[PDB]
Amino acid sequence: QAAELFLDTVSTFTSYELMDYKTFVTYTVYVSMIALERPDLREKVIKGAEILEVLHSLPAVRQYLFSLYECRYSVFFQSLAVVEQEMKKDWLFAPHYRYYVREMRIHAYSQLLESYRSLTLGYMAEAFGVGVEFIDQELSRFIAAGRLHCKIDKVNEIVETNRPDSKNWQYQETIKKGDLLLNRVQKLSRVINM
Amino acid sequence: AVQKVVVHPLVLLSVVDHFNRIGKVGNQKRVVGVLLGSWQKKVLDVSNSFAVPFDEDDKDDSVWFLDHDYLENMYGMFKKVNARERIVGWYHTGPKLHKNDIAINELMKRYCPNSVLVIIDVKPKDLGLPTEAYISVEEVHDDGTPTSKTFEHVTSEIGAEEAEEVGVEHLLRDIKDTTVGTLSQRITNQVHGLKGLNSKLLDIRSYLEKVATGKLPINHQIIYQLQDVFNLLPDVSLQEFVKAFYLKTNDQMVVVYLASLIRSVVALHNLINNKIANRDAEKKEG
Amino acid sequence: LLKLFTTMELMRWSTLVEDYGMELRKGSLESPATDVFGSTEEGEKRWKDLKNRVVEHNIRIMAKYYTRITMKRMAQLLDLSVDESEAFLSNLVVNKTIFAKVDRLAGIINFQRPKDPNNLLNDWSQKLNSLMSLVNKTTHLIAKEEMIHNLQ
Amino acid sequence: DKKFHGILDQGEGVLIIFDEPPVDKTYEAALETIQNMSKVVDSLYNKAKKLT
Amino acid sequence: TRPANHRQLTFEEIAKSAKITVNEVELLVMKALSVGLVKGSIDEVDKRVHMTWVQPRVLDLQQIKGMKDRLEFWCTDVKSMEMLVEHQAHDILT
Amino acid sequence: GRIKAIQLEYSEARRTMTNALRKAPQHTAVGFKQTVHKLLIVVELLLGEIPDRLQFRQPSLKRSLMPYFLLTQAVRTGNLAKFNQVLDQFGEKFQADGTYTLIIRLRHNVIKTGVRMISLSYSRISLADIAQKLQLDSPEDAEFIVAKAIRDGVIEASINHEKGYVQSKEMIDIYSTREPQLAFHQRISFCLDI
Amino acid sequence: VIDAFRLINANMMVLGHEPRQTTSNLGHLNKPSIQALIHGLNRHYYSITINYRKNELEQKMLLNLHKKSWMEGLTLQDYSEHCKHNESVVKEMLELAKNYNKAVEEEDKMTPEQLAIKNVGKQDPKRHLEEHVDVLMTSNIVQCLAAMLDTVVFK
Repeated sequence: QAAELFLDTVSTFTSYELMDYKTFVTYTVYVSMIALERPDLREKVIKGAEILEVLHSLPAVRQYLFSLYECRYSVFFQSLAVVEQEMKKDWLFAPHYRYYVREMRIHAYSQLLESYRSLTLGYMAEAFGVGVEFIDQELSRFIAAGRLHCKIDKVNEIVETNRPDSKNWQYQETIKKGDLLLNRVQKLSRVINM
Repeated sequence: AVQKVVVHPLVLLSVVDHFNRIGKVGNQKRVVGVLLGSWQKKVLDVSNSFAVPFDEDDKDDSVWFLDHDYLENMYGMFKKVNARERIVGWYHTGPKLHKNDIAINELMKRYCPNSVLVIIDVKPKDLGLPTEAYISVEEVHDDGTPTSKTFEHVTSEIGAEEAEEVGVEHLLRDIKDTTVGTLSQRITNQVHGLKGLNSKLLDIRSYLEKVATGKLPINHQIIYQLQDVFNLLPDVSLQEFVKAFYLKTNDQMVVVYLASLIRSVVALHNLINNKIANRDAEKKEG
Repeated sequence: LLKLFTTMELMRWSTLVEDYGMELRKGSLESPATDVFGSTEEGEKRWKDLKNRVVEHNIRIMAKYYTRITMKRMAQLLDLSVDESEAFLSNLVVNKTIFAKVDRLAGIINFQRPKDPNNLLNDWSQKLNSLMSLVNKTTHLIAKEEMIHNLQ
Repeated sequence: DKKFHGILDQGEGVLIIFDEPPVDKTYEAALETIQNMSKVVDSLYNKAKKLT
Repeated sequence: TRPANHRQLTFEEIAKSAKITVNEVELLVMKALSVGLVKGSIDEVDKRVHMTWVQPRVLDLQQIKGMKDRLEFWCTDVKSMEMLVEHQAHDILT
Repeated sequence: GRIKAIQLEYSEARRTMTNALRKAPQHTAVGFKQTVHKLLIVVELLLGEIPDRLQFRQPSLKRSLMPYFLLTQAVRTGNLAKFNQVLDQFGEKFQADGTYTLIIRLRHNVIKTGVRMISLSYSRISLADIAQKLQLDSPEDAEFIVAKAIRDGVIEASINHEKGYVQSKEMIDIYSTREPQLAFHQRISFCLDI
Repeated sequence: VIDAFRLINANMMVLGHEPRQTTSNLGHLNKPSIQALIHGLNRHYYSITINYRKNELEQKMLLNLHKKSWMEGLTLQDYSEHCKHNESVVKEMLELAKNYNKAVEEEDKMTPEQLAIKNVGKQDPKRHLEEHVDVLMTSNIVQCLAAMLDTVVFK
């Protein structure tokens, strides 16, 4: 919601009372990538005239946004670490500072794995930040979590992608969403009539 | 020819009245008359019928009488009362399509060049519709006989006019599939359809009794259709068809799920709406 | 001309030319033949165009009667090199005339639209309707025969 | 960029192409309806919990 | 001859029974389909020919008895599925 | 609920308690809410389903469930050492609440969950590597539990005894199967019940 | 609506003696219509009770014939179009449900009769939502059931 609302008010920022414009763009760029998909960025924050001009005064944030699009993943993490430490200190973001770093990492992994089919994690260990065991350790946790569609073969050190149809997730959540509502309706029934 | 023939309730009733009016003999005899009606966009409608005298001895079924003058004289009467209705065919109880009713059609072919005969039982105790409508179709072949001329069936259903429906439903006041929803469908098409399928299948089995005791020396054509029937049986449910079924049977369950959940919520709110009502009434009272 | 109607005419351009070389030089009157095909440039173009139509007929007809055809054998029927066969197939597919998806890594090209879940089931629905109607027609033919002559 | 629907196999340089059928709808409508009624039941709590 | 279940006539299995080479059976199947006498599809990857409808022919007096069997095994199956609905749907009836 | 809990009748143990939970008084009886909650989370953990995180944050459950929240940290993570290291820390309170008997039997679950995720995220993992990630302490016994885990249905794919790698089968396209209809029948039957 | 009639003699009214010499409480069962009473009802003509004769042969050959079908039971109703109908109906509940929320807060206010009259110009989601749900459940229950019934009747 924030990305959609903020991006609409990027060109109209009369509320200088909180979060002066220089910080408003950073917030709009910090939440824009975690919110929208790649085709949306092309005409919302990259080609956007208002936002590109402000970044000229900010060297750190500008390299963070364009790193993801330019596929310079090595500089992405170094930029994602500084945003990591800055978000903790910054108010209104510390509560979900851990969520942002973890979610951005998944968004980066899926971006790289989408193109290829059988890339080797030895190749990921260099083009996505140093470490072969880190990518192995980091990837394993995310696959078990249910995101980052890919499946790892250790002996040959190769990760093969898969293409789960957009129904298993859709069905898996329509039951999980239904359960939450269903529990709520059950609790209402017991509230009435003792 | 004609895709379908719709039979109004009045004509259906005027045939039952005809049989009882003359059926004092009791044992058995057909009753034959002349049908009236009109058609549009190649779909016939039959509304009125009058009784034409007709007798025929049982033995040597090549003798029978139908009063042409009575047909012509009376039609002058019916034409005056209603000009729209014109002769369209003939009807006869004739539960078994007696043989001689292929030269009779030639007698009535004069008044209606393309006439249809509708067999409507007067004593029905069964499950199927009591109105079979046949039309005459010609083709000569070297198998059956040198003179070949046979009837071809046209689907028939019981129609309803605005005026007739008022009386028909008033006359019944006996049983109606009230609350026409999942209850009537599970009984008006599912169970009844299975009953009909079994009877038609049983009819095929009865004819196939000729395998042992020959009645007719293998009709040939009947076998041809039966072979095509078997090939058309749905392919065994073991291949990708099974996945397709589940991906669609379950897809229909989601909508049922959503509908039920919405039903519960509305039901729960309804109870709350009512329950707060009497609590408020009771609290003020005492 | 009858070779474009009946038998579905899997044509061999080699046989078509050898059986009909008269339409380029002479015949009974061959008057259109000299103008239509006998020229130098205008007629010659219509020679290539006829081969395209003859190749188009072979490709379309094989589509109706084929589920998957190996690329190599496709060239033999069409009478063009494998590379040329791909070029013509791509031209037809790109213009939305013939449905075909080619897996050139294995030289197999299949003419079957990936069956949809509803289409697979919808066809099953139509099979029942014909089966039910035939059963109704079968019984109604029995009464005309079994219940007519028997009584006699 | 969501222009193609395939992947690149670096093993033999082959561009596999996929169909990727649509989202099929009739699930987002169900999903949004579930959540829209999720707050409708929420509106029912305050009608009963704090009223009856 | 083949039961409707299998109907997977292979290329070799057709050439042998008609005295044709393997590289020629293709023109035979199309010829049969072109006239309209059999229906099916040709798969020249596993060398298989599917058949779905062979034109009906005459059955003297024994294949017709077998046809009776397939109706008895089918009428009894439809019979069972009738009472199943009628018994478990007694409330929803009349 | 507790009677069935101690006798391995877990399936009905969870359903019996949750029904007691919703029928239990809300405003008062706070004392026994903690006890009912404590056993349910332990019964769920043995079953395998992850307990909801909502009731580890309630004002009246924050302190009480801490000895049991840390337990669910080790059980959810496939590693076995964490569970052992969590037992020695809070074993006493398990004694004090008369529930330690049910916890010492969780060692099997800590492996079942880990083997499930490990087989879910990897496709061909060396047999030795399995022990290191699950802290099995040796590769010789890894085969049996991995072999045993296959019988019960914990994981699907087979193993190569000679080569020494555990392979996993690509289980995709779950929608076509009949299980989604079964899940919908359960919700449908009760929803039509209310 | 028939109400068969008959004429009364003018001599009787001149004589003044009431006709029909009622000898049973059978004719005074139907209240004469005020419209008919305005005219010469019980003044120039008297009504006669009208009833009907019905027999099972007539009824069974009319009631069990009017609205019937032969084989429509085992027809799967254009499986491709069936789910499309579901999508349109369900999508209507997405907006219909949202208006339900806005129709619960403003309710339960004073003068419910005022609330009752306030639903005379705008669609009420309470009834509209139920109507769609009713059709949705029956259409799929019938449509789904025919799927398994057919799968056993035919091979």
